Amino acid sequence: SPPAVPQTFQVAHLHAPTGSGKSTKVPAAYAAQGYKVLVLNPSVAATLGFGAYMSKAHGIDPNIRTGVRTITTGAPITYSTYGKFLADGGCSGGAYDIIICDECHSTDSTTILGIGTVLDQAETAGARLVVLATATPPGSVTVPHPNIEEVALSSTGEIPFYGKAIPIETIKGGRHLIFCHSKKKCDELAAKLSGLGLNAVAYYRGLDVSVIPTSGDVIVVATDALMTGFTGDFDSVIDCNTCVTQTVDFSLDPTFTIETTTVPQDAVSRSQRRGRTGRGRMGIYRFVTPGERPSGMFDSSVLCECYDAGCAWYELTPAETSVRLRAYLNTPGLPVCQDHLEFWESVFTGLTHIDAHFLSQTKQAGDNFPYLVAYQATVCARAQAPPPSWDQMWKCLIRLKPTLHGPTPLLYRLGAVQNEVTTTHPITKYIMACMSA
Amino acid sequence: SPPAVPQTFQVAHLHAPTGSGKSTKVPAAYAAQGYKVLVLNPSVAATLGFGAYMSKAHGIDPNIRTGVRTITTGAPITYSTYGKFLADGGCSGGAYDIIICDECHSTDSTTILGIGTVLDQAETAGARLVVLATATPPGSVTVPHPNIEEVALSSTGEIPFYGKAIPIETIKGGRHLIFCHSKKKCDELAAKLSGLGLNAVAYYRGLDVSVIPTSGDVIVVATDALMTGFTGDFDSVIDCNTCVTQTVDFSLDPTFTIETTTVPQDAVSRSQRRGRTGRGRMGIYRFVTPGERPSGMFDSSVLCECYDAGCAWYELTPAETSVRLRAYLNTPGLPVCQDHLEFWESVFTGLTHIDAHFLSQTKQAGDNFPYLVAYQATVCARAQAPPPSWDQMWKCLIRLKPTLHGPTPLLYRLGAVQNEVTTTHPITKYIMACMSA
Amino acid sequence: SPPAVPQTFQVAHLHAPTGSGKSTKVPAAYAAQGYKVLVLNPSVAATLGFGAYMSKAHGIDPNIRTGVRTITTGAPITYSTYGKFLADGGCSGGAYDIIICDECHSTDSTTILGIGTVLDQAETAGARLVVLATATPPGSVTVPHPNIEEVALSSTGEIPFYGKAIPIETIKGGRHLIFCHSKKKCDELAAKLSGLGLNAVAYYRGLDVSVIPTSGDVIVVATDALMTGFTGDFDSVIDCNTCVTQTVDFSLDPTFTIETTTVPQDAVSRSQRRGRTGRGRMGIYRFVTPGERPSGMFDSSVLCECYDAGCAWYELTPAETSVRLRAYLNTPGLPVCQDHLEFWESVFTGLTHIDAHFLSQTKQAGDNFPYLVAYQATVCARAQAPPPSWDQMWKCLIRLKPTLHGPTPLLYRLGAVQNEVTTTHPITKYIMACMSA
DNA sequence: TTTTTTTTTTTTTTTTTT
Ligand SMILES: Nc1ncnc2c1ncn2[C@@H]1O[C@H](COP(=O)(O)OP(=O)(O)O)[C@@H](O)[C@H]1O
Ligand SMILES: Nc1ncnc2c1ncn2[C@@H]1O[C@H](COP(=O)(O)OP(=O)(O)O)[C@@H](O)[C@H]1O
Ligand SMILES: Nc1ncnc2c1ncn2[C@@H]1O[C@H](COP(=O)(O)OP(=O)(O)O)[C@@H](O)[C@H]1O
Ligand code: BEF
Ligand code: BEF
Ligand code: BEF
Ligand SMILES: [Mn+2]
Ligand SMILES: [Mn+2]
Ligand SMILES: [Mn+2]
Repeated sequence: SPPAVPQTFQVAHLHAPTGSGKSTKVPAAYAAQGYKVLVLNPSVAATLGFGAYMSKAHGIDPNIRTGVRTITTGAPITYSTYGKFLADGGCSGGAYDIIICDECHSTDSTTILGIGTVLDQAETAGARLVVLATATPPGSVTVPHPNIEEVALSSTGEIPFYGKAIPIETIKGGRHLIFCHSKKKCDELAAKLSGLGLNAVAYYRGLDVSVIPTSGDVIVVATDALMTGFTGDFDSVIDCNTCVTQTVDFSLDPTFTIETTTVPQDAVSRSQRRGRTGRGRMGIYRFVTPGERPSGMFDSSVLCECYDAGCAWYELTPAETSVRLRAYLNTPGLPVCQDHLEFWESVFTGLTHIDAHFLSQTKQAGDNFPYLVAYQATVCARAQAPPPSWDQMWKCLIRLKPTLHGPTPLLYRLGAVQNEVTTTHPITKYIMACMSA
Repeated sequence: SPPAVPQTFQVAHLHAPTGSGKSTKVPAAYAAQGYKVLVLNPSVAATLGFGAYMSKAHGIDPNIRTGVRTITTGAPITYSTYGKFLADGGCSGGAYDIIICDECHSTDSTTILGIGTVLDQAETAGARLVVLATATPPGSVTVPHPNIEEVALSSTGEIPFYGKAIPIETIKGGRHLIFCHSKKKCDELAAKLSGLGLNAVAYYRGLDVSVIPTSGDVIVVATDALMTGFTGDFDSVIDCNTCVTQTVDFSLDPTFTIETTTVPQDAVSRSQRRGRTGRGRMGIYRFVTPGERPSGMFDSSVLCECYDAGCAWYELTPAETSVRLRAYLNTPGLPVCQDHLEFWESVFTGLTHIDAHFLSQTKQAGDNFPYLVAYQATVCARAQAPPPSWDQMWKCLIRLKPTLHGPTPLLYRLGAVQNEVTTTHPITKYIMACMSA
Repeated sequence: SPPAVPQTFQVAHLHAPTGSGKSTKVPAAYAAQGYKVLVLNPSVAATLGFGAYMSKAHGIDPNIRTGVRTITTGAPITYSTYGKFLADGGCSGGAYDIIICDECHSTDSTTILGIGTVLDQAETAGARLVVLATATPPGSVTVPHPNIEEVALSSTGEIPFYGKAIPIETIKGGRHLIFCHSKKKCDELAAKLSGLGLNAVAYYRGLDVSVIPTSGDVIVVATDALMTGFTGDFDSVIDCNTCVTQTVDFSLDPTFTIETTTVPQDAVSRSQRRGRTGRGRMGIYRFVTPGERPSGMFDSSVLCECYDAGCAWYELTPAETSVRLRAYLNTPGLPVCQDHLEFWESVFTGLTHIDAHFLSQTKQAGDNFPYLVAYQATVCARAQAPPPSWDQMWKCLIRLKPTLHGPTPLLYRLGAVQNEVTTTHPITKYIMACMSA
């Protein structure tokens, strides 16, 4: 199955079910042929997990690169998150022979930006083979997994769960993973369970991977933070079947609107979440709702998110970000999306001289679109105007409340707007013009 | 006055004037007898308020449950909003001995749904006593309050107010609460006052309770968001005496019409609004219009609103919602309403496969009947037809404007209809048939 | 031309052709002299339009007040509709030095009520100068406009239009405004044109001003909603030369009759409609019928309409409305009308205790004389009698159809009467007596 | 059959990863 290493640059695909070994066996086999391999994964939990596992199961301590930890052993295999890969400047000269873009079904800005970067610097960097691996390629439907029994949940059960219920004897003893669409529910559920006599713990972006015991009975309640790549040796998985996504609406009021919505999971999500169990042994998968929506395409808001990440986290200029997204969108076999690069690039190119103090605050707060949020805060402060509203999202301005007054120079809509609004700010006019043509 | 805890399940009533302590002293006294008590209140502002107050006045940090915050201390008393109670799945097995349905005069869908839920799961959950508390029972007239002087407003005053006027020296210094029937007026009035040298602030569903200072001179302009349960230590209250309500009209054109109207407040509203002052000390109540209309009965539109909330917010099937409303309507001592359960249940049972993206948008927009609005949007999009009109209510479809064409498949009337209309859509025919018999 | 600001109160007139700048340059020049200016305009479209224009053409973001939007910048100029002015309580103490009553040729109840209010509170409010501005004073004939070529329409053309025809090449490309006497024709025409390949859109009271693009080729089909104050940068205007007006007939059968009729436009209307083009550049004006009827006087039905508006929208008692209309009728240079204040005041003074639910419904339905309509509905319901007929105007009673029976207690005639009629109701007898002397 | 303008205008509790 693994693509043979060609004598000249080449991008190939690798498709195999969840748990088959695309992230472990494959890269090992390549190393065995005397090749230097880099494996990029979107999950921090999974990346760190390869360190320990590859150690005691393949006798090879690989190099590990993540925001949390770094281990340089000098082995021929390196596991890194896409995020850490971008923050390190991308490809190194003659650093690797093969680069494996793992979980290339991920449609988060960092993975898109990362894979684009690879597809744009790989050959020049001296790599002979780039591999796009995933168990759920762009246009694919959920297929039965040999190790996973799929059992729907009913209304019987002492624990309420998205309309259905979870029977305690179903998670009393053993290792189990419960997917919840938001951190808030993860917290409540984990609590509900702990207050029952169960060893429950919650996990999501922001918490420490150590919270998950390597062994022993445990019930982990998490978000899509544990959706891909991760192996937690779970006997079962309970999926709410819902997910949080973002959409962009060009409502010209005055510019665009980025709305976060909770919707039914798509095929990719269902297969990946299900895939957290049945890894090297039989497992059970319990769900709330059957079926799902098709995949293969992602919203233009994701592109917006890439420019924002490029500007806020990876010191990439809009132009530079374009070159990378272009490589991605022009490569066959990946998720497709409306070509709005020019538009988004021209938008962000206008957002200059942002307040560093504000940017820093929205990044550390975990805000979505930290750059756009902070930029709007910047514009407001400079106009001594209040933010769109006074909710958490704009706390970085509460400190100026006594001086701020008048209408808000709305640049775009990132949430609810309560204060009066003015649409005459230069940037607003510039964005509208970027939309008119 | 407080009902004694029986040895077997029993639902009792508790009626006492506003500010007497039904939501604080009573639940404390029960806890003192070694009982676990749950207090459900419709107000988020009031619920959070019990946290701090019960702390420094009854030396007992209770558990707090609301959409905004959660505090699990482990105390024998828990304060929760009806909304948060429903979103948590309802009653917990052997979680409480007594459940107090506070402010059971509230006729909003969430309170009705909540109380029904309690009256349907309480005994089975192991509760021995359910208490229905309020200062304004179903068929009751406004009675004089010992701490409140009622002074009508006149035409003298620099601030215009619903036909009358408010004298500045009447609110210059001290703490005051001004009731306005809509957020729009709350905003204008608060502005008018701030631009006078007064510390004014507006408050309604959507803003943050923190906007109201714990102490110091302040003038709060709010909607019925601060009508019940809340204690803000106000020296006075100024009431516009008007309120926003909803009505359903079975106009068979083609189906029904839900109309929002501004009308004179009823007795319940007058006593509750008045009751925001005179809490533990003398207070003043100024009004625009005297007298009021009788209470005890609510419009069938409220039931419609419950099914819609059940479907949009609490993951309840129409059938499940019916079981809860039935418990409510069959319990003596509560507000009565036409028994249209069967009808409304059959209506919503037909509205399936709604677009999640649309539902999500109408919920976050605060639209009334978010499910019906979104469902109509769904039907339109699927027929590539435009919405009833192009006002804010249908913005979620503006994005398809270029493709939408032809007449609107009107399912029912939720507002003004400007575009041409077709009444042949399956759902429309189904609704008409639900009405014919 | 602009009246100099006197040291003591004074009401002056300002007459200048359409598009000369009475609503923009003039108020700016006053602000330049360190004066605070309020500009009242009857059009919502025009008012919002001043916001953007004054911004990028006079570098001054003015305060904007309308039902749809509010922008408080703190500038020395404020633009407001008469409607919004009345709903805010009228004049503010020492809020402005100059009040400019724009488009004082408008004979709609709101403008009349508004200007009367100003002429009655201005001095007391501390204003030094009240200005009555218009391009078409009371007794004035249509005069040639230097920027407008007037070209009659013929029978040649593919688009039928009030007896004549419109040649497609006359509106194919460019910006054009077409006046139609009713919303129904606006809809059909706009459709007819869109179904030809033209970017056509309809506009009238009720739709959103956003429907009109700021630029690009467009054909707007509208009612007198775009008759005054508005600047849409149109290359031409096509006028049907007809308008909808109302008349009152004291037919003593039993009381009066208010009839809506379609008639030939008067001079004011022709000059104002023509004035939508040729604003800052040459334009074309095409018409169906030449000439027109003289202006300067309006029907007693307008006064009736003021009391009704005062009662239904501006919380004004008949007595209060009289004080304002009196100020209007006693001020030289404005449109004159029969002095029937006493009569109309005594009529409305009798209409008390109207059903709020009905009033609310006729207001939201856009009915003319919403108060009188709703009052008649109220009387009927209280007598368990059916309405005058069963047409749209009385839909608010269809819901009682099964209980209503007998003759209709006709209070007056607002339309066709089909059901049997009784003239013995107290209110009817009271109205007749108000007419007898 | 064919057929009517213009400006004022709506609350409450559930709720978002990567
Ligand atoms: N961190 C780990 N802990 C325990 N087992 C692991 C771990 N990583 C991999 N494995 C084992 O190796 C198999 C292949 O894992 P992996 O390469 O991650 O699969 P995938 O094809 O999904 O990328 C799994 O089925 C599992 O049994
Ligand atoms: N949050 C609070 N802040 C200050 N005082 C409070 C608060 N809550 C309750 N109180 C005091 O306790 C009394 C009883 O309050 P409460 O139980 O809420 O009354 P009710 O009978 O209306 O339910 C009030 O009159 C007031 O003096
Ligand atoms: N909203 C607008 N958009 C474009 N031009 C405008 C606008 N408002 C005013 N103008 C320009 O300024 C001139 C004066 O407009 P205005 O003050 O409204 O005239 P009027 O004398 O009719 O009240 C117009 O001829 C036009 O060129
Ligand atoms: F396909 Be494996 F779950 F990364
Ligand atoms: F009766 Be209290 F005001 F809740
Ligand atoms: F006289 Be302008 F057209 F208001
Ligand atoms: Mn993998
Ligand atoms: Mn209470
Ligand atoms: Mn003008």
